[PDB]
Amino acid sequence: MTEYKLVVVGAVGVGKSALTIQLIQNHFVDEYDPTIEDSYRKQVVIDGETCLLDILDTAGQEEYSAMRDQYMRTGEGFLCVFAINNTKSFEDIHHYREQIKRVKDSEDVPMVLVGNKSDLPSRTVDTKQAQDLARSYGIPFIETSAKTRQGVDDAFYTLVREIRKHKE
Ligand SMILES: CN(C)C(=O)c1cc2cccc(F)c2o1
Repeated sequence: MTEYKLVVVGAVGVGKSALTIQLIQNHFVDEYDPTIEDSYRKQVVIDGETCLLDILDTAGQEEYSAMRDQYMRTGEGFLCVFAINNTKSFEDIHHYREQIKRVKDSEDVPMVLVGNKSDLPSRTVDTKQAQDLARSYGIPFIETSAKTRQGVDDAFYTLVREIRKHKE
C-alpha cells in the first residue's frame, strides 16, 4: 500500500477540490470556497494495487511567492486542472509547469492534462488546442466534469499509471 503525493494546481473557480470531494465522500459542493491547505486520504485499488492516496489541495491564488519551492518538491504527481470557461486558467498552467520543472530538476515529468467545466456551454478553448499542447509535453488529456463526475475516474487512474510507469 504505497502512498503517492498527489497535488492539484490551477486557478480559483476551476474546482480542484471538487474532484477530491467527489472521490472521498462523493459529493459536489455548489458554493465555491477558496481552499488554502487541505489533505485528503483514502484507500483505493489502482489496477489491482491497493494504495493510499495522499492528496493535498493547494491555493489557486498567487499569494505564496518565495515559499512555493518548499513543499512543491515533496509533490510527486501534479494535476493540471484548467477550465474551458476562461483561457486564463489554461495559460496559468504554463507558469506552474515552469515552476515544477525547476523543482523537479528534470525536463520530463509524469503529469496529466484535464479540462474541467466540460459540461458548460461556455467553451472558450477547443479540444484540439488542449490536445495540441498536451502532445508537445507528452502528457495525456482527459475531459473532466466535476458536476456529474465525467472522466474523473479515468483521469485519476491514468495519472497514477503515469507515476508508476515513470518509476517501474
Ligand atoms: C496529508 N498530506 C497530503 C501530506 O502530508 C502531504 C504533504 C504534501 C506536500 C506536497 C504534496 C503533497 F501531495 C503532499 O501530501
